[PDB]
Amino acid sequence: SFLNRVCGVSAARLTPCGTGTSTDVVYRAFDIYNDKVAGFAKFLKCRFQEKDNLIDSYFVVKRHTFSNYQHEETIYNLLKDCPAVAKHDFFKVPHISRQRLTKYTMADLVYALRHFDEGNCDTLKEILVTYNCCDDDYFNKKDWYDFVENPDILRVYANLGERVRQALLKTVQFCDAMRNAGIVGVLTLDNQDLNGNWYDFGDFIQPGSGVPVVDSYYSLLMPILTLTRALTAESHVDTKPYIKWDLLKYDFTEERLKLFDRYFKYWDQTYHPNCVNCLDDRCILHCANFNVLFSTVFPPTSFGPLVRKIFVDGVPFVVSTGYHFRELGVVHNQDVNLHSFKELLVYAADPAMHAASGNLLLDKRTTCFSVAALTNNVAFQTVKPGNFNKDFYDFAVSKGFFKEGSSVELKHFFFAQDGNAAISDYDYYRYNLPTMCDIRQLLFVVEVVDKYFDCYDGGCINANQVIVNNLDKSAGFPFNKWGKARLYYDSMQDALFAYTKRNVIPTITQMNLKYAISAKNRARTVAGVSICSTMTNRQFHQKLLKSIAATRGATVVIGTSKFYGGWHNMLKTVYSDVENPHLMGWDYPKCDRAMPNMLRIMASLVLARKHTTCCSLSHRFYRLANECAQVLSEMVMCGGSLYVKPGGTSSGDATTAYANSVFNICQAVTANVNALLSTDGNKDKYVRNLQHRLYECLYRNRDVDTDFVNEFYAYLRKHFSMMILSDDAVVCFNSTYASQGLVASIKNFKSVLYYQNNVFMSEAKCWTETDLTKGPHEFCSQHTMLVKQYVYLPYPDPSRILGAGCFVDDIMIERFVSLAIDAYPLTKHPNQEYADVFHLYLQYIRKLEPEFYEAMYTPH
Amino acid sequence: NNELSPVALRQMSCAAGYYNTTKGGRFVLALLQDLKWARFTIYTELEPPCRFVKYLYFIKGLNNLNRGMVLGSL
Amino acid sequence: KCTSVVLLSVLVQLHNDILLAKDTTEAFEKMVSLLSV
Amino acid sequence: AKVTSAMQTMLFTMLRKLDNDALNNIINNARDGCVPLNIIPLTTAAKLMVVIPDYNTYKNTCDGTTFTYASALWEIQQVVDAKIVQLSEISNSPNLAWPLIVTALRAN
Amino acid sequence: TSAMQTMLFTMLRKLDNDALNNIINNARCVPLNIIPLKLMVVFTYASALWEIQQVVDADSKIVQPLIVTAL
Ligand SMILES: [Mn+2]
Ligand SMILES: [Zn+2]
Ligand SMILES: [Zn+2]
Repeated sequence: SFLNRVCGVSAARLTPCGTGTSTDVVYRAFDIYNDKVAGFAKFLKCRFQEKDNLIDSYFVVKRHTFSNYQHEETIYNLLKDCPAVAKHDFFKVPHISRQRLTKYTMADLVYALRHFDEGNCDTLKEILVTYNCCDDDYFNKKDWYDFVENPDILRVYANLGERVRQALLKTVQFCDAMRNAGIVGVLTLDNQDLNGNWYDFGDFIQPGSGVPVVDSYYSLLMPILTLTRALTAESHVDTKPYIKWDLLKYDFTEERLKLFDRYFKYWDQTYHPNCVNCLDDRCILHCANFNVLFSTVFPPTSFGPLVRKIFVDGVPFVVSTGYHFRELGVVHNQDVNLHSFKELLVYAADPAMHAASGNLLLDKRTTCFSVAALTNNVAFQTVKPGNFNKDFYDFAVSKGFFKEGSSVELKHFFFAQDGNAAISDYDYYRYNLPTMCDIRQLLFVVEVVDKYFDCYDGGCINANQVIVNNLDKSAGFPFNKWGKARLYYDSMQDALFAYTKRNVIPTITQMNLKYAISAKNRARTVAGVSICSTMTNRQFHQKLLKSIAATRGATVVIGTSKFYGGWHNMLKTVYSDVENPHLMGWDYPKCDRAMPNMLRIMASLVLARKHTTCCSLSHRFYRLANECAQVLSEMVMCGGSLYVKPGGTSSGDATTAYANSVFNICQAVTANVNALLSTDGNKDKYVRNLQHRLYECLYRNRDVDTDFVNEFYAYLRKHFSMMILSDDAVVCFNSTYASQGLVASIKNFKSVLYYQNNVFMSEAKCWTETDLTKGPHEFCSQHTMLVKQYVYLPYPDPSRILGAGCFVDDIMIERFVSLAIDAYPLTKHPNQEYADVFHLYLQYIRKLEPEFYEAMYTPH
Repeated sequence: NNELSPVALRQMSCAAGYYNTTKGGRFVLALLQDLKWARFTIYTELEPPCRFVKYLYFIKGLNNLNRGMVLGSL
Repeated sequence: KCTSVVLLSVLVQLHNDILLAKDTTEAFEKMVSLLSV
Repeated sequence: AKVTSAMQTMLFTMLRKLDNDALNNIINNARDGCVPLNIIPLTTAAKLMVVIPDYNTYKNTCDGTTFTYASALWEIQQVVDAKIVQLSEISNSPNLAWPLIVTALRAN
Repeated sequence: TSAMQTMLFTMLRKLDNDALNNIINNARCVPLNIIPLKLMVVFTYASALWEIQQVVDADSKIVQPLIVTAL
């Protein structure tokens, strides 16, 4: 009779899914915070299903207390009007019966997409198939989950966009209903089925002055909005033709505000469609997080530099007088004159006239948006093959090398590339997709990363303080035509930097093909950022860069020469103090072509927090806008035609290494945050209190709490050490904690990368060494061997050494001396063939003293 | 089980013309007639009364979570 | 290999050596000879 | 000083191709004289270049002597490969280089 | 500009593979296109057996410096 009663007058075609009247525990996701525990994890919870064949619609019954029963009944009776509330049913012991709820709640979907694990990802497959997003047979195509391979997974995911949008609209309706009904409460993901309805009003409070706390909800749900393209239905007229947006329209500010009010009505924080109105860098990040989502509706031709026709001596040009970022909104210059050296420099770098006075182009080889050809015929570039060194190969074979089965064998070669290789390489930018970040979590992580970077000092400097190295380097597209950076630095600069704080200067960068030895035939590219960008980025950052490059014992070891025992000191430092020391590493799949825009902007902002005294807010904002327009969404001249670069790091700017270090530290910190919050707190006391206060500072506080920031920094420095160099890290983490999940494991890094970088990190490309006596397996393409002199030594791969020796490009012995210096530590390797490698080089060098090559490892 | 505000704070007396005791400096949320300005020395301007004959006062520039703590405790 | 054949599509003895190789470092000197000519 | 003279000469000689008449109308049609840089060539270009990977794309894009792109009408006037190519040759696909450059012009 | 070719020839004769030697000696019969795995040759070749389907002579006349075709 219970099954009959649970469905009174609404198509009671149900089938039991539990055990009679007994409840039905399940391993679902939840968001718990009540004065004992706080996090986003899975917990063990009388569910029924409706038969159409069966369809996903369930009657989730519960048993509660009379107090909660009446408390929920009153609020439901006061909220039944809105259509975004799941039809409830109350009767009696108290039983509350929901109706027509989906199998899985939004919380389960978000957790599955944020804690992905191919080993156990059944829930994600079930969700995908249940809503016709794909077909079950799609999962027999192993490697389906990857993003870099099988890009059709994006199409498969995008089938949930309509469901996500409907959920957002119903949530806004529910918030309006509560506010009009005078109910105050907190809004959580785990109380909304995938259809959009709501339930579980057991912790609300009681007209016209209600206020729901909806910060955690949107903050946690944000990442799933750019993944499933929830706002792709806003480009239609109202199954309809695309909106015929006027080509000349570029403001969209009113549309931005309308979208914000339609979907983020109750986000009780000022939103500035133009980020120039922001009060602090935290506000800039908060507003850019929304601009990222809202930029995926408007036509892609609106973005880019905004040009206005100005006149000089009656000669009309077409130059940019602003820019339209997808993140920082519209930005209008300030020192602009409509009538009339540095002027030439700013004007030439502008893509305005270059794209205006060029032939239209439609490249069908790639998918990246094109702009305009700069010539009549496209250009095809080729890469020559290596240059065999007969003498060295004969010398090596004479010494009994390369015998069948020998451990050392050539594996590194100069590979040759055909004509259409540069464009194929550039087309790899298709891996950079829009990404919405958890804004509150990112706002905590930025503070923690700044605390990491607190040991350094710096600020803006003049043109007589910047140190310039490698003056002979490519300048930029219009600039490489007549010289390199040396010519420009020898001509002028301070005013240009001052002007750079009051305007925006878009620039163009060339993407060539590099010619270097590697173990894979994939083409590799080197980009040269325009001189007008590096000139100012140096003045902005060089003090801090040199401060980090000359600091010893820090978390980032950039610039720490491994000679003279440096490796030993670094290894001891990372092994400062850990109860159960271990080691761990990882590799980022396509770091420079997949890291989202928000993380790069955050890194740039963090690197600029040294200017609280030298610069005001507006100057820093225009510096950020310059950086974003110049090294994030720049225009790239690949071949002989211009393309718009969707994102990713620029491999030519001097701040790529340190920005990557900031991004890596942010990834590690967020991995720790997810591991600690996702750890079931109910299962020690200090750690539980620390995670409670971590959750409070993330999703309850609205301002910095320096005390807890310091506490968490110390906690990580103690129980989770790390040694960071751009896109290359080593860890020394308390093994027992990681086993208990109190620090960042490797699956945590996997999931973080999956849901925040749109890539997949293969577990075969990351290692773990449990015996500290043998240090990290691989770091900076180096290996470590514990020898007696007892110290650690860096020894490379013998195959790479032999390959580099055999094939040397055109244009001497210094290369062999360097190889021997890097090869001396092999002498102490247990293997005999490895030891023979160093002697071969020494014997060969004489044909052209081990004490000299030993002196570079005794610390003095 | 995300609770609104457990272990809610208590009453306090303030000069005028509910506290949130933060170790990094005391901060008053709401002072439970029209009193446009309140003083504590620091001035804290107040919002229009919330009739319910007592009245409640909110400081302009208050988020939607603190209003939950203030209204939930009341 | 693909470079020695593709690079000819735009530009006979050096086909057989490159595909029928078991150790690698022989073909990687063939491609330079064709490219120079 | 050499860079200064070369820089401006590149600017001057690069303005004569701007087509002021066709550009003035589109600029003046703007609300405040600001237009996105992307749509400048899209609507004030006297030539189009189409790089094609193979014949399958050629069938769906440049079939015939006139093709419409950018909500306009273009007529092919020349085809090139990685050497001139006659439109009768394209059909025989393996005998042609992949990157065909189908230039065109705008039809008034 | 002969050092590269002499080095290449010495390396080839050092390899000592019959398939390579056969075609190298024949050149001193030359192909007209890339050897597949149909072939045009100015039947055993390159240590492989080819079945002949059609032949041509100097004046481009089929015959039951000539031109040989095989699969
Ligand atoms: Mn619930
Ligand atoms: Zn803002
Ligand atoms: Zn500054």
